[PDB]
Amino acid sequence: MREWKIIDSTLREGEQFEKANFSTQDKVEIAKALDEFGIEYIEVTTPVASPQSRKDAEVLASLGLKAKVVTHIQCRLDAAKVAVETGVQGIDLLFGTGRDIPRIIEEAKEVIAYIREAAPHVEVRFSAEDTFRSEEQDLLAVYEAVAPYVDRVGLADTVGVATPRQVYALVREVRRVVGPRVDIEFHGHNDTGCAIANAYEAIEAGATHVDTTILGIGERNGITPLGGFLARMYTLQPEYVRRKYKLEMLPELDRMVARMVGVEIPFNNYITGETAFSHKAGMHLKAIYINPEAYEPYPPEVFGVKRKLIIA
Amino acid sequence: MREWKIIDSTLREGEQFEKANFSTQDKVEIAKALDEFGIEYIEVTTPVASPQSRKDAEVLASLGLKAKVVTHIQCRLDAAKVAVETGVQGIDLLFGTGRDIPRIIEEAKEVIAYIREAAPHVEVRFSAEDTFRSEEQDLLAVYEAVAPYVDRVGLADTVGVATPRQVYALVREVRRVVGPRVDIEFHGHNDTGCAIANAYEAIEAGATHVDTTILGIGERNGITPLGGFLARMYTLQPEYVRRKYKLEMLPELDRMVARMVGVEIPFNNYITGETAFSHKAGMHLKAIYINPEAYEPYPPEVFGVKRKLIIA
Ligand SMILES: O=C(O)CCC(=O)C(=O)O
Ligand SMILES: O=C(O)CCC(=O)C(=O)O
Ligand SMILES: [Cu+2]
Ligand SMILES: [Cu+2]
Repeated sequence: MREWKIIDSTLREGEQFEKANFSTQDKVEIAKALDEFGIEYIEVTTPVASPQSRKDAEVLASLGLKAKVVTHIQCRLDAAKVAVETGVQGIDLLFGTGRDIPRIIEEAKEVIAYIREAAPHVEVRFSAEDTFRSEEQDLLAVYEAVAPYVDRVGLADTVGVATPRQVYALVREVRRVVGPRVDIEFHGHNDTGCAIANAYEAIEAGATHVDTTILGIGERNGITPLGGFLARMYTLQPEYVRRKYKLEMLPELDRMVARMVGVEIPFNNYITGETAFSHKAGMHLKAIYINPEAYEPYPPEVFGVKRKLIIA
Repeated sequence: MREWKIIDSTLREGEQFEKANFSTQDKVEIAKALDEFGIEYIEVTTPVASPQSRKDAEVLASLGLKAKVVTHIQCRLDAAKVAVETGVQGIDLLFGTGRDIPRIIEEAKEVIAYIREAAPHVEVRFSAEDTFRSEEQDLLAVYEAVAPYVDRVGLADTVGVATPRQVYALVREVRRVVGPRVDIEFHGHNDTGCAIANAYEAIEAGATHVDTTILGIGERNGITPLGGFLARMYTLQPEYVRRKYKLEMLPELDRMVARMVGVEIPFNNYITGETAFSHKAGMHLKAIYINPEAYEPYPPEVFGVKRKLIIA
């Protein structure tokens, strides 16, 4: 342990997906299914975006889910006011990208102090945008000063270019300065194919929370996908992962979102793709007959799917 | 540098894709386009598989490509004989997965010695299957003893479960025992979402050759995809990558293979997916107007595609 939780962002980052147009009912359906699956947090679009985004946050936060519903806002006093009024259980602050550090620290602590005052039970996370490309002394100076006032700090690979040893190194340094009590969240884009690998390295370095979306939908090619992330963690912590989540629901989660946003599940999609458990080579087929574990990273039945043998 | 080459395996690993059924002409088309693109090696199915696979290897090796054509066989004398007779420029040996090490070394060196004798100009690579899960002392003992007799050794994450720091560590240890002259190849499956990240870590650790396939097609959910790998390497070595390959051909490569194997390019596919350069968030759109580099990991025009702004 290696203890960690997932923050699903399908109703925040996922809304930024090109073809996403979630009705209030779509969002409630998604949130209930995630809650059934056992997701620990559900993050939703800032209530400042539109009157409908506000309403959606208000409903989602009041559904009586076991998952904590949290909203994502700019690190500003005016947004924070709207946020607390929605009744969310958490607020995820993003400090957006030659300006002095004490001031940045002062600005952040002001917003955070407002929240503690207006709603002492709401969990507060603070992230700086584009965390891995920020100059590191100043980044750590800000995180060190803000951490005693927040429940969680986050790191965001905003443009999807962080590398895995880079993520590992910077998460370790953050954990050093913020200490053991403060949680650590990782959000990573998939532009260079490293979202799942980077989330895994973040956890190895001490991160406690990983952002995912169903099918990885999000801005551009999106972020760490739920299924791919669970495949990665299952092979390392099968007992933990199987206990935490209803893994056999993964195909229904992926189908639901694919249907709503108007895409096909990629042919090679982790676990649920057409091809994820297809075997063809003679020597592979030979071994799978004695033991399918021979060429399978995890059992298809765990995730509610089946293998295919191409003996043709 | 950070010098490296790509071994495309679309005509070997890619043939193991569930829906692959390449005619001889499909393979020639693919090989010529890869050669135009500037791929350094093209790996093809063992000639032992069928009379048609033999013929295909014979044709491909004789196309007069600038790329070296190499075939992939079991580490056996009988296969090696068929292999040399095809005229390929390289042979990629795979030693397939409580049996003693001197014997394994003897068996391998016998096959390798046959090749040197029968065809001294053919490049020989040796890999042990499932390299990252093999007990490491014995694995290094075999690689150390075989390396002086081969041009290249390879490591294969056969079941797609290696982790990035694991790949980095084992490539470094292999480089230690084989020395600087012997090349090092990485082949990684994508079952846990780490194929691109693991190939990148392999190169950082000293690997010189990475196996890819177009769209990552292959057994199960396949291997490191060409486009995703190039996106990852471009952000780190833009000058090198742009000089090495005709990057604007990537959409045609992905389209060609998707058409042949009967799949759609995934909606979120690296670079060439419907969604790879779609922007939606207001603050993102705001910044992209001043500078698209603000939320883009690489320029779409480099790879012959265009961005999308969802201002709606
Ligand atoms: O608040 C965060 O950590 C993530 C914000 C975001 O979507 C990004 O920077 O990519
Ligand atoms: O020869 C190799 O390195 C790769 C063989 C293969 O496809 C695998 O082990 O996954
Ligand atoms: Cu994001
Ligand atoms: Cu393979």
